[PDB]
Amino acid sequence: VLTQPPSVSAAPGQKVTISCSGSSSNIGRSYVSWYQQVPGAAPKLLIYDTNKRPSGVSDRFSGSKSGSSASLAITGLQTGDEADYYCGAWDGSLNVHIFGSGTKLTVLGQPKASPLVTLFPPSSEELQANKATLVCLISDFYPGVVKVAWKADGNSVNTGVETTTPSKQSNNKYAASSYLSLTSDQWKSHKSYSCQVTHEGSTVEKTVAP
Amino acid sequence: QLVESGPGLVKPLETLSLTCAVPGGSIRRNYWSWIRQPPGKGLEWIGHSYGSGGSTNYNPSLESRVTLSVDTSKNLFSLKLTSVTAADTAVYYCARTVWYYTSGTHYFDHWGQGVLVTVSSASTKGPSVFPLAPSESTAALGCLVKDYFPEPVTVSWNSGSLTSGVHTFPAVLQSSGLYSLSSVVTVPSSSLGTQTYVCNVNHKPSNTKVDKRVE
Ligand SMILES: [Cl-]
Ligand SMILES: [Cl-]
Ligand SMILES: [Cl-]
Repeated sequence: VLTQPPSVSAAPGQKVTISCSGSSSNIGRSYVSWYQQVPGAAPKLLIYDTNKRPSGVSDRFSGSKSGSSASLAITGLQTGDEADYYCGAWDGSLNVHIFGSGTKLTVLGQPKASPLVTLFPPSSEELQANKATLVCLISDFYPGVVKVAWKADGNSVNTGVETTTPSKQSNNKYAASSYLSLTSDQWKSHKSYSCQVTHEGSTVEKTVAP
Repeated sequence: QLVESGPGLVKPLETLSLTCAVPGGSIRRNYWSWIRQPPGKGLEWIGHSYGSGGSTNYNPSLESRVTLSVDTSKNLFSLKLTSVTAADTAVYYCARTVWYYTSGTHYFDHWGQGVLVTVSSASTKGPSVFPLAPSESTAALGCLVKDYFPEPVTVSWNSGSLTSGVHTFPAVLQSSGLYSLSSVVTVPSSSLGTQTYVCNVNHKPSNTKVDKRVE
């Protein structure tokens, strides 16, 4: 795993950095490359050999690494820079290329806006059919990145969760939704379920109970 | 210039065959990779081959399923991926790979445009429709439109008379291959016991039309 922050953002004209944290078997012994994927184009190589730029990549982009961690810096941020960025390195233990988890860079826009979260319990009608779908609706957030986690009696849920990619609303804020698909027996045998939505390092949660 | 070509659609458990054309030569003296990206997700390197090896190196997590090959005389770099499932739905890219074992430098300097491959066990199916019901100035109520295929569905409220405060969310695609979506109306709190709300759902591909009161 090469761990990147899901969301980095700043106003046009500003500078940002994007971290990429690996292990000694990859970033520690290997050169790092970076990729830019404007929506919704193919990725392009932005940085290779840790700090080098291919022709036609601006000197506003710059790469370095320290130990098991790499960093891409972008200065003079421009609306055209808004895109997903991926780091990549060869892992010499596993003998494979490992891409980072990817960072959406947002060029702000409008003010940051925390998501409004609504969690619906399953309806009586679906329960009579021996099923319970929990529905977590997430709206008006900006930058358009969130992490959704579900809890069952306070316990992390790792089964039956499906969450959409965020989509731009007409107001240029974003919306997403997450669905926890259960049987009625699972719903009835727990005391609570929650949908926890993390946006820009803060978490908004809602809880329902049978 | 690199051009991918794929079948567009493949049935679950069939074999996906892609091709990558390398006009202008240079296929023999290079490494070449396949990389993919499921919708909404990150990049995943599938593997590389050398233009003359024909040595190959695959992502171990896909190894038993993957075969890369090079046809030097047709200038074609090919991928076969056996026993596909919905997890293999992705855009598939071919890329020139610069690989120097001595310096541990492995990177992708030239990319194709990519081809979408869709793996679906889904056949046309109409949705179930359920109500979504709950100091604040507003409350939210809605309708869950569950497990349908294919897109799209439409949802209006009170036969099209209610338009303000309506938000129909994009659908989720579950591992089953079926979609669900929700539509919600945001209303003043005091309007709760004094007005009625019916979602009107239409899923034309399944001839499904349901009106559901939300209370
Ligand atoms: Cl520039
Ligand atoms: Cl679980
Ligand atoms: Cl406004």
